Amino acid sequence: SPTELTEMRNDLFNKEKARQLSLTPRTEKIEVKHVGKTDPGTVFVMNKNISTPYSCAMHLSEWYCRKSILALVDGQPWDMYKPLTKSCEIKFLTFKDCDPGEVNKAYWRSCAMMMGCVIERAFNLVRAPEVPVISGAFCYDVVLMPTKENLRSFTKDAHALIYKDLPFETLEVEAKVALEIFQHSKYKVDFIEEKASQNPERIVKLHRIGDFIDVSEGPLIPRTSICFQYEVSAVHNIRRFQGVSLPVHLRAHFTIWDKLLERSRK
Amino acid sequence: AAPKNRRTIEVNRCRRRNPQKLIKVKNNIDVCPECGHLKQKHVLCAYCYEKVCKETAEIRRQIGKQEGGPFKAPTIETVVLYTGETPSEQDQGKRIIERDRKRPSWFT
Amino acid sequence: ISRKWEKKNKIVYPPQLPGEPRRPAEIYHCRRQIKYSKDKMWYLAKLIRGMSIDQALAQLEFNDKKGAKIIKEVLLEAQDMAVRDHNVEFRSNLYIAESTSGRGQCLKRIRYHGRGRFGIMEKVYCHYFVKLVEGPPPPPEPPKTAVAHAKEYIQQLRSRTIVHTL
Amino acid sequence: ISHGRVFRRMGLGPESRIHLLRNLLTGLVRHERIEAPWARVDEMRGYAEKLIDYGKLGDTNERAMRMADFWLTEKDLIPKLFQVLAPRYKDQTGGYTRMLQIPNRSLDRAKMAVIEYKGNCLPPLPLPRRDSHLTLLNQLLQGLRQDLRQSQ
Amino acid sequence: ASQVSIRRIKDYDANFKIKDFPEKAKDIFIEAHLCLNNSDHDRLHTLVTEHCFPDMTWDIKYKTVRWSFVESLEPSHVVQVRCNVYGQITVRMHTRQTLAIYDRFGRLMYGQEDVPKDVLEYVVFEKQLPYGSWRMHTKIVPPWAPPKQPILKTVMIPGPQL
Ligand SMILES: [Mg+2]
Ligand SMILES: [Zn+2]
Repeated sequence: SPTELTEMRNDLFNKEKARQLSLTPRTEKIEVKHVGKTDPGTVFVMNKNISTPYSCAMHLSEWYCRKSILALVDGQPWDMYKPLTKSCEIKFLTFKDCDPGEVNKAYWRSCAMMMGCVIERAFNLVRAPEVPVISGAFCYDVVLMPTKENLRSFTKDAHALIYKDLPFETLEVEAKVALEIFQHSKYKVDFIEEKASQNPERIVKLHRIGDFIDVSEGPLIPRTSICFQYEVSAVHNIRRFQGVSLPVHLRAHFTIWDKLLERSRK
Repeated sequence: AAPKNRRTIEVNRCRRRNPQKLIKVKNNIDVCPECGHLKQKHVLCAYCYEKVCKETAEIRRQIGKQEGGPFKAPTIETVVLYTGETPSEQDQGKRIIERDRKRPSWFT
Repeated sequence: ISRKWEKKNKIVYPPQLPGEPRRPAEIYHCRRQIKYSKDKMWYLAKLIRGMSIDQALAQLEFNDKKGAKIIKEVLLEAQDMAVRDHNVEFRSNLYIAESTSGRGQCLKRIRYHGRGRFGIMEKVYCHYFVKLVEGPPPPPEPPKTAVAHAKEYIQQLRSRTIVHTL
Repeated sequence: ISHGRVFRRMGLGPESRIHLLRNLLTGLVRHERIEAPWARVDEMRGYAEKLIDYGKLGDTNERAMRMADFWLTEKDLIPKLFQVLAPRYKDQTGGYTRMLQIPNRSLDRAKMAVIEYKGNCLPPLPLPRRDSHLTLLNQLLQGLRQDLRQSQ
Repeated sequence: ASQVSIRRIKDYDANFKIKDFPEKAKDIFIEAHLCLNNSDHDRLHTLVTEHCFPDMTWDIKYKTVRWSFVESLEPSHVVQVRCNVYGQITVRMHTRQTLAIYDRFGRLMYGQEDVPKDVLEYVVFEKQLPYGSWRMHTKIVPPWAPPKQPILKTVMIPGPQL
């Protein structure tokens, strides 16, 4: 009964969202600062439990909303659709920066999550292995033979998911609710336990994409529309999957795309 | 040569509304990494260009103040400095031309 | 003389109830007496209709036209008034809804031809109106596909009755 | 017809256009920066190329001396030219003049550009800085190159 | 002390009392607020003078409001009163208030409609000294400066442009 399991997971996610939002103290306002490279020293007076850096981007201009991918608060990465706390500095990250490593890692994690979601919607997972960006291919092992038709179907599903355009809802939740949501797959349970043991507390970041929920570490891409190209190279050995994808504003070319696909096919 | 029949409002509208005459939309407006003043591709920025123009004008005014009258054009190179900053040991014979100003965050 | 676009900014609606939509806020602003023609102003208005305020300003800042700067200043003033007076938090969440440009009060001068004649030289004046509605811009009406044409044809063929009889 | 035709007509004749180009070249040699239309900008750049070539040919050469005396009306820029722009670029060959573009003129709206000799003491111009190498596509290409190199 | 001003007012009134002043002050306050609700220009002019009329009317212009008065706490008490001639009088009161301001369109723009807030009163009065009457004068929020209510929308304070 996978449909019932997904429905229960979505219900648990909604209940956790309601619990996190109920503690709002009648909408408490704060004065957050922004220390960027352009138009200083602008500031913002947003909320602390609902407002997100996307609101600041909208207040500034649509260019930042269309280009911003990650907001650097106190030097740490954050998502575009995530509530902020503690008034501190604000920054913006794009693909054309001096050190766009955090953006690349977030895009890699988002591509891995999308590949996992497509695999789950095709017809048991294990985790999301963090592969370097230089590897040229995001991996996503899955426990259970694929052919050209299967790869084409996966690519079509990924393209449909991208066209759907859905936001990435994030939540910083403890390990108890994380295990309650994943009380079936032992691999995900062990992954959540390890992630909780790594952090000083049981807090663990989560993600939701419509009817798909998975655990990760760093932030991801807000909207799926930012992923322009997307393909599935091949499958390797429990079974390790591969794939390549390029974001919007960096449209390479058909030749470069085929070359990258051939390089990833390994 | 003279109009035999005045053009109707419909004909005038159809003549002054076709896509060939309408302003063609352009999609060559990016965001300048400096001061974010939305620059255009293959074209320099606006605020940075104005700053460079002002700096060049100030440097030319200083040169004129140091050069004096017209018809000079010495046969020696130039070296611009700022508040403090000991002259470079390599450029010792080159005539130094400066007055009072702080090095900005974009000049070498 | 007839000033109304400036008076429309004082319209007051009753207090909305909880079970009601957000109702996007409308904006009104226009500059009177502009030393410029009307056809070019209407061209600029048509060019700036479905686009948002940011894209509109971006296109105006690179439009080799005298009215471009005037329209940019008008849009900036409208945005400032909306953020200050009309009470609006988002500055980029505004899109153009209506944009026109009618003629103004024109004068008359002489041109002096190459003979014992002349012609009236009117001083063409114009105006410029803009309506910025709150919220994001709506999507453009996509072109009807072949399925829509087939459905319309089937409906037209099915909605036909006998003629000239009972 | 203008199939394979060079030299765009500017002034009221060859003399007018060549005099304007000479004045622009003199102004550039004096200030090292001029805002002129794109056509005149590229024409003066092409002329200054050969001017610097002649200046590099040698100073004692009567041909170069006559060319410098003609193309320079002030007559005071010949020594500065010969003793600055020829020895400074003693290593280069044809990497002179850096052409860019200006948005437009606030009067009649004209396509203007800027050209200047490299190594000038004036502040630098906002050249079109290419995308950094730490991006996504750049990192992918670097990884592909590393894999191709390791293949051997 | 304020006794000199009180005697001057009682001599220029001349009939006037002090213990019966807080009631009239509260009545004038409620009437002015009800007029602001209904937007009565004449009644407002008859009440609050011009030293504060354009201060609490120009900002509430072109927008509705839903103010509602209710029982108060702590009995009123005069603080200090002092005096072409005028008569400044200050009164202290602690009344439960309910602010529900709405935008030009409506929806809401300040606070809820069923939240009895507690705010102190420190309004100054004034009167002409022929046919004048005891009317408001100014507002004194000091000394204690409590925080303001949480604004719903988010404000963006721009920095020094270049
Ligand atoms: Mg000509
Ligand atoms: Zn710039």
